[PDB]
Amino acid sequence: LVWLEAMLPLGIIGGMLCIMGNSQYYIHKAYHGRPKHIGHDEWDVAMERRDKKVVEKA
Amino acid sequence: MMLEFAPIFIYLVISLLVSLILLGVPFLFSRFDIRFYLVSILFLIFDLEVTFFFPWAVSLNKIDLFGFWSMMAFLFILTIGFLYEWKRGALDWE
Amino acid sequence: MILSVLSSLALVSGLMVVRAKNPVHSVLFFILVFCDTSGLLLLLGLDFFAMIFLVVYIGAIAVLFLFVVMMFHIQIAEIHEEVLRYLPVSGIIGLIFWWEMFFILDNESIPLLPTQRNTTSLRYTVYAGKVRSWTNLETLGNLLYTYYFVWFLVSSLILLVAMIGAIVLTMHRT
Amino acid sequence: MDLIKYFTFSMIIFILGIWGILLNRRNILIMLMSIELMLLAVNLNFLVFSVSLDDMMGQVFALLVLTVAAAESAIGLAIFVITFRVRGTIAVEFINSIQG
Amino acid sequence: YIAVPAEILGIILPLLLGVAFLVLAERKVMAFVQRRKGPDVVGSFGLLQPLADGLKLILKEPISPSSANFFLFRMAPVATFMLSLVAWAVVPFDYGMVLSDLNIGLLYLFAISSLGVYGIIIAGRSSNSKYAFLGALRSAAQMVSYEVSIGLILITVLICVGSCNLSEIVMAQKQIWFGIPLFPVLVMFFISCLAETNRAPFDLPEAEAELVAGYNVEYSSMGFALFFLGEYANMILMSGLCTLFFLGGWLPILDLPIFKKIPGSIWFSIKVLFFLFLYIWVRAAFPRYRYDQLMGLGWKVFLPLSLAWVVSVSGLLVTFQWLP
Amino acid sequence: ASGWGITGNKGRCYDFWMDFSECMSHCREPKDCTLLREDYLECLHHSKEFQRRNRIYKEEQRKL
Amino acid sequence: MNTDITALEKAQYPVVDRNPAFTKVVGNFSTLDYLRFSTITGISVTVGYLSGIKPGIKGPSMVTGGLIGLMGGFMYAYQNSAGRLMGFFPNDGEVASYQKR
Amino acid sequence: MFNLFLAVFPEIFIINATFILLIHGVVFSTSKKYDYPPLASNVGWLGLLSVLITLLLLAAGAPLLTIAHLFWNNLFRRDNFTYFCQIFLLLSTAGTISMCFDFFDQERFDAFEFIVLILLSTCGMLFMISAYDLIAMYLAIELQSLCFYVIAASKRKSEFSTEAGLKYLILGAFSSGILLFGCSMIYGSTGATHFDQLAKILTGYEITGARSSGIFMGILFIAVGFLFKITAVPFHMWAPDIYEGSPTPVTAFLSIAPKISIFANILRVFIYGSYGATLQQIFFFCSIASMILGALAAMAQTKVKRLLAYSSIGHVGYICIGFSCGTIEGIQSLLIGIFIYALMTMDAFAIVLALRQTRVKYIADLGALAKTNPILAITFSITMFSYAGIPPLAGFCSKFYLFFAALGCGAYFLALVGVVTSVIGCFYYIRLVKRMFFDTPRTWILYEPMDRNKSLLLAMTSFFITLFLLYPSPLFSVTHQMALSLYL
Ligand SMILES: C[C@@H]1CC[C@@]2(OC1)O[C@H]1C[C@H]3[C@@H]4CC=C5C[C@@H](OCCC(CO[C@H]6O[C@H](CO)[C@@H](O[C@H]7O[C@H](CO)[C@@H](O)[C@H](O)[C@H]7O)[C@H](O)[C@H]6O)CO[C@H]6O[C@H](CO)[C@@H](O[C@H]7O[C@H](CO)[C@@H](O)[C@H](O)[C@H]7O)[C@H](O)[C@H]6O)CC[C@]5(C)[C@H]4CC[C@]3(C)[C@H]1[C@@H]2C
Ligand SMILES: C[C@@H]1CC[C@@]2(OC1)O[C@H]1C[C@H]3[C@@H]4CC=C5C[C@@H](OCCC(CO[C@H]6O[C@H](CO)[C@@H](O[C@H]7O[C@H](CO)[C@@H](O)[C@H](O)[C@H]7O)[C@H](O)[C@H]6O)CO[C@H]6O[C@H](CO)[C@@H](O[C@H]7O[C@H](CO)[C@@H](O)[C@H](O)[C@H]7O)[C@H](O)[C@H]6O)CC[C@]5(C)[C@H]4CC[C@]3(C)[C@H]1[C@@H]2C
Ligand SMILES: CCCCCCCCCCCCCCCCCC(=O)O[C@@H](COC(=O)CCCCCCCCCCCCCCC)COP(=O)(O)OCC[N+](C)(C)C
Ligand SMILES: CCCCCCCCCCCCCCCCCC(=O)O[C@@H](COC(=O)CCCCCCCCCCCCCCC)COP(=O)(O)OC[C@H](O)CO
Ligand SMILES: CCCCCCCCCCCCCCCCCCCC(=O)O[C@H](COC(=O)CCCCCCCCCCCCCC)COP(=O)(O)OCCN
Ligand SMILES: COC1=C(OC)C(=O)C(C/C=C(\C)CC/C=C(\C)CC/C=C(/C)CC/C=C(\C)CCC=C(C)C)=C(C)C1=O
Repeated sequence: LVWLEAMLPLGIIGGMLCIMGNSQYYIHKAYHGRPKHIGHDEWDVAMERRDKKVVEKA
Repeated sequence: MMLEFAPIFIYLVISLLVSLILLGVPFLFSRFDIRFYLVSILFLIFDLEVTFFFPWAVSLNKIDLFGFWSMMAFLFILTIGFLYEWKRGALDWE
Repeated sequence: MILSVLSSLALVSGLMVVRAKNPVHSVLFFILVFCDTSGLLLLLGLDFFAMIFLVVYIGAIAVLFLFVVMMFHIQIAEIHEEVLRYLPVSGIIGLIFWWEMFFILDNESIPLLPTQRNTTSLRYTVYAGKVRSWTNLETLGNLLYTYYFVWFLVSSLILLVAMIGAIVLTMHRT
Repeated sequence: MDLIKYFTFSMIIFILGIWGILLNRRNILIMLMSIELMLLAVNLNFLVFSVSLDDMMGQVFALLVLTVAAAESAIGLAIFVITFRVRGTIAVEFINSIQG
Repeated sequence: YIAVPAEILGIILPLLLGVAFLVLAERKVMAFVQRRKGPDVVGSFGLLQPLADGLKLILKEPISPSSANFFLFRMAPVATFMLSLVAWAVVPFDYGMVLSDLNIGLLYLFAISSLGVYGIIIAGRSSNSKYAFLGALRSAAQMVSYEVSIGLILITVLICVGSCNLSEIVMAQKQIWFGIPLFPVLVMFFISCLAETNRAPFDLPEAEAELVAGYNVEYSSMGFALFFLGEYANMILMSGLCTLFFLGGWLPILDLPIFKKIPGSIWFSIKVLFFLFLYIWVRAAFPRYRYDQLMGLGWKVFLPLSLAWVVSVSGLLVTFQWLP
Repeated sequence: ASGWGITGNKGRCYDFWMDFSECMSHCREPKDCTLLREDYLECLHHSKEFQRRNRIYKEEQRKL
Repeated sequence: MNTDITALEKAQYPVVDRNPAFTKVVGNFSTLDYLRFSTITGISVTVGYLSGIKPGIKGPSMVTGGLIGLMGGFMYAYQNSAGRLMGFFPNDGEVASYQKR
Repeated sequence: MFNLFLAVFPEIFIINATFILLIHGVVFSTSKKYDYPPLASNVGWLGLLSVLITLLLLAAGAPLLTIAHLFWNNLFRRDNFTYFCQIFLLLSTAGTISMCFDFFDQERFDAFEFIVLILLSTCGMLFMISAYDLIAMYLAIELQSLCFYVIAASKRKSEFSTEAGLKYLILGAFSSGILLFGCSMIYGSTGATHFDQLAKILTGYEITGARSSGIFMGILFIAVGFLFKITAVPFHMWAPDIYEGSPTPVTAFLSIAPKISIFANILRVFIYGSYGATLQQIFFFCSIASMILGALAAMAQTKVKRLLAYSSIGHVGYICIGFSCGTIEGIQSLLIGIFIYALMTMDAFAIVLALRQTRVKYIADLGALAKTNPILAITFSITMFSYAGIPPLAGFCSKFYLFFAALGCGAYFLALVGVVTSVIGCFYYIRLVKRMFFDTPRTWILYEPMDRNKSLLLAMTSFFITLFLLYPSPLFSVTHQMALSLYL
């Protein structure tokens, strides 16, 4: 069971990777109000720009 | 859209700053070997091969059989060149 | 403004290509020029070409130049010369080229002077072309291998010539 | 003003290649480098025009020109290598024996 | 955009910590195979060892030998370190967990990989030492040689997916992980990753005892640390790429509610950890090739097999009309 | 003239090109196709459009 | 892939088959086509043999010359047969066989 | 689908045969069992065979080369003009190859890759002739150029050969960049690269006051590249150095085939396109400069190769006079001049290659040749008098047309220049005859007799040169046919 000593640094590396994912995910969500959408294309950008008008001018 | 490239630039700026901080804080307290040219040439050729592979790989669904065989002919020419290099000893470093 | 920054970087880096006393330094500045060019390509929306300029010009061609120039170990005495006496000949040739060739598009492509009015509202949006947008990569790949495949294959022949010539001119088998 | 700015960028690269030919009479490696600079400028000209004209022909030819530039540099550097090997030097006074 | 620097730091800082502890994990696993204890004095279970080593390095006087390439000598480690860092901007850790959702992300990764060679070349040339120069030339040649096979394997995955978007590459493996049908391609990719990161059995710069001086032999203090950190960050990145391309990234092993309970970032992390363990294990298990032998392997074995796999995958998918 | 657009649809100036080409394919004098030709070239470079808008900007700067 | 066989210069003989299939063209080979084929191949093998004697590889040289001659002769015979079926070459035999089957 | 490729049967065959020869050569040149035999002559004979089979395929399938023209339209354009140009190119390549075997075996130039590079350059020139778009034209030109760069440096331990290669690559790459810039300017100004589209856009306007400076400078840069390729003054100085420093078979090949290919390109670009009087003036001034400089520099030469190089520069000046005048007879005369100059150059280089077996270098080395080989001295004298344009030898056609156009376009300074340069040329051509027949040197050089290939080629070209004007009808008719086919 001594070999569990070697699993601690690997566990730390895994937690580090989980942080690099989740911290950037939550900061983006807090700033934009919704999570990042994978595959934002021309259509989605045009939708957001037109939706700014359709919301604010209502 | 090119919007997604802006975070990459800001990331580069921050990574550069981290590099300067780490490197700068301790300042406070005649034998030409042709085989390298030859390996450079081979890398150039296969670099262009990968370059031409990229659009083909994303376009296979639209170009169908004609595009497949045209790329096959391209590869046949380049692979004849590769066979020539292999036979001539360009791939041997001994 | 951003194009002013990138063009200034390219101008200085290119002058360094052509004026650095050490040829290894010239190769490194050349690499800076290709980086700036890639930036311009990103501004044009051509991300495939922007990446390919890094992969091929910097990743393969400049590496070849660097390997060759580094192993040459050129002494400055062999390639040194004073360039002060070229300022006039460069002045006339540069100016004539400057006066003719920086302004060649002006009569055909007259710039739109930016006015003190919001013209952005006159941008007309056609959503029909936005239902299924094509990347630069797939637009190019739709054409290279079918409608213009002969030119593709001739380029392959050019590369084969390069391989054969590289072997025949330099090979000394141990 | 976009198109004039993109064109003058490529134009300064081309003029720099010309100047590099003019200013490097004892340095033929830099002369080769200046020729690549001109080729890069032409490639940029094709890409800018493709966008401005909304036409793909400029892009196909740009890729093929990159292939030509690669082959050109490979063969040119091979010729440089063998010239150096024969003479032991790259100085221009040792490549002037053919004349008249 | 004001919050973008926070996201960037939330990527970069945990990555640097992860590298610091990857060094410790390598030491621990190597020791345990060798029936000894690795660092276990500096901190409990040796967990403070990386901080002590980093502190020692920053408190070490820099040397900067009297060369004529004063600027280049210090900038080479900066270049390699920055290149190791910037590849992570496009790496997705889970659905929507990615800094830059590049449509051309695969080619971008290839470009970064191709750029990696310049730090080593410039370090060798600028150091004013024939041994460093020769070692740097050999290492650079090895990296460019194995980059060809890496690119061709990338093309195989691209043919299967039909998009250069890394997240799309992950989500295309919902039906089956690409590592199952393309298992030999995955083995080839892992070996090519070993060779591309100058890792055992391909670690020429580590072969000082074999009369082969490394490219960083003249470096001290934080330039040497920058080279080391870039190398280990690249090891983590190669493990991540193996996970993304062949083990389905953040996807669970089986599409079942029991497996879907645990977050995708944890799946991704566990697969990355497996590949890092394999890195260490391989270094512990085998001797190293000579330069000529590994060059022969790069050009005579991995290139032909990669090209053959490209042809076979494309031909099969075209024939039965299974293309994306 | 090719018709292949940079975003995967018909090029912006291709219909003008085709009108000009179809005109020239049967008119024995090119002066009969001058209008269509200048329409094609105007689509490529927008020279007259931008010139007219610059006249408007000029008059605005003069009356201010 | 859109295709269009239409030639710039029209056929001057009756068009038996506008775009004949590969196997149809091969099956259309006449005695003269086979004579052309065999002559080209034989000359090529002979050149391979004679030019191979000095290097000492007359056998392999014969094989290489024969491969070149086989490919060239087959291409020439195919050219003639397809041109006859398409009406570009005098095709009395093709017309006679067409007016009967 | 397969039948569409009948339009490219000749090219497919030659490319495949070249690949076969590459594989054959590399497999057996490396053979320990066979003791690494030299394969330059074996591959040369097989490649001569391949060229002749390509010629058969092309000549016998004249209508078939136009099949599926709409499908191939955006790639190339085959017609009667390209038909005859390609046939002539293949014939020239076959002759040049046939002249190489004594060089292969006696020098022991064992590199079979030489033949492969020649064949690939022939493929490139074939595609050059049929090019109908700026992109295709550039690609084919580059393939041809890269093959020449490599073969110019084939004697890779020679100072001369390496110097030739280096000068060629640098100056060739520079000129190619200039031409590509011109192509980019034309595309940007017109949105087109296909020759038909360019013809439609540019016709009817030339310089109508509102001239596209982009179109005008694109044409100029393309013309500069073309003039470099045809070795027209002032873009000529690469040619004498490259011609002298390259291996003599390379020099013979470069002297003929690229001119045919590039003149096909020039005809189909400019003649078929439209900026107009400016470009004909370009070629007019370059023709005059080439005639004058070629005459004077050739008069200065003491070495045979350099003399022939400067002679070729002068003759391309004479030929470009025909392009300048812009008439059906001008094009016909240009073609007649190209054909006759090619045959004469083949004759001259067959003699030069025969004499290279005893290392001929200087004109004075020909002394007493009328004694040591009388029939060879007479044959070489006929070539010189033909070069001088003395009637009734075949060379008289170019002189006759030069003055015909001088009085047809209405140009008397051109006629004066032609008279003076013709007299200068006659002097330096008859100097060789004087050296072989009139001089009595103290030391003689005895030359080894030529091989059968060169003797037969010399015998046929010598009958043509002496007897062409007795039966010149087929050339006249075929060249008139080609000139007409450019527009109809
Ligand atoms: C050594 C040291 C030890 C200590 C330590 O360091 C190291 O150890 C380290 C270890 C770290 C933990 C590691 C992991 C997590 C999980 C994370 O939490 C899940 C992430 C969130 C989002 O991500 C999910 O969601 C994605 C999208 O679906 C999933 O994608 C799917 O779909 C893809 C496409 O099909 C497929 O491709 C994928 O395969 C498929 O899975 C993705 O996988 C999945 O992750 C969870 O979301 C939820 O939260 C939402 C909040 O809004 C709620 O929304 C709801 O409310 C809205 C408003 O009304 C409504 O509008 C909505 O409709 C309605 O749903 C709702 O509760 C629910 O959505 C919370 C953080 C934590 C605990 C970390 C903490 C810090 C540590 C303890 C570190 C610690 C420091
Ligand atoms: C892997 C290795 C590592 C190294 C590496 O790779 C290799 O790493 C790689 C990483 C690369 C960097 C990646 C990323 C960038 C950013 C880019 O920079 C974006 C600039 C573009 C985008 O800018 C805006 O774009 C939108 C506005 O356009 C903004 O949208 C708003 O406006 C919308 C409309 O109302 C609303 O709807 C939206 O809601 C609203 O938000 C958007 O927010 C904003 O981003 C272009 O913009 C400009 O262009 C304009 C046009 O010319 C100029 O207009 C001007 O001229 C006009 C007349 O012409 C006059 O009329 C005008 O009045 C007058 O102003 C003006 O200068 C300026 O706007 C510059 C290049 C660079 C640095 C790359 C360099 C090279 C690398 C380092 C590579 C490197 C090599
Ligand atoms: C009128 C034209 C305009 C002016 C130009 C004139 C150009 C010539 C200059 C004239 C001045 C005098 C020229 C003297 C040349 C005459 C001598 C001569 O050439 O004799 C040759 C003869 O050269 C020839 O071989 C000429 C052959 C040409 C064939 C042309 C005839 C075609 C049909 C004839 C059919 C065959 C013969 C029929 C009868 C048997 C002998 O060559 P040798 O080198 O001495 O020895 C040759 C070796 N051996 C004798 C052993 C074989
Ligand atoms: C390392 C791998 C080497 C592979 C070498 C072997 C293959 C080399 C390529 C040989 C040419 C094709 C041989 C394969 C025969 C099968 C062809 C076939 O199946 O016919 C298809 C058609 O295939 C072709 O016609 C493509 C031919 C490829 C071009 C090869 C070049 C031949 C000569 C070109 C002349 C140009 C000059 C050459 C320049 C150097 C039918 O398609 P379709 O008409 O139904 O629809 C078209 C398509 O599906 C939609 O886009
Ligand atoms: C038009 C004006 C009037 C012209 C009159 C034309 C009349 C027709 C010609 C009649 C020919 C009379 C001689 C016929 C018998 C000779 C048969 C040659 C026998 C032979 O096999 O020669 C072989 C060599 O190939 C060779 O020597 C043959 C190749 C020589 C080059 C021939 C042309 C090939 C390429 C085409 C070029 C076209 C150029 C056009 C621009 C081997 O000979 P060997 O046994 O003695 O040993 C040589 C040592 N290796
Ligand atoms: C004997 O005295 C001397 C000269 O005097 C002949 C000289 O020159 C020079 C040195 C200066 C030179 C050579 C500059 C001349 C260079 C030029 C004009 C560059 C162009 C190159 C060539 C070969 C000229 C070809 C161009 C021509 C004929 C005209 C251009 C084209 C058209 C009209 C279409 C020296 C030392 C000299 O001591």
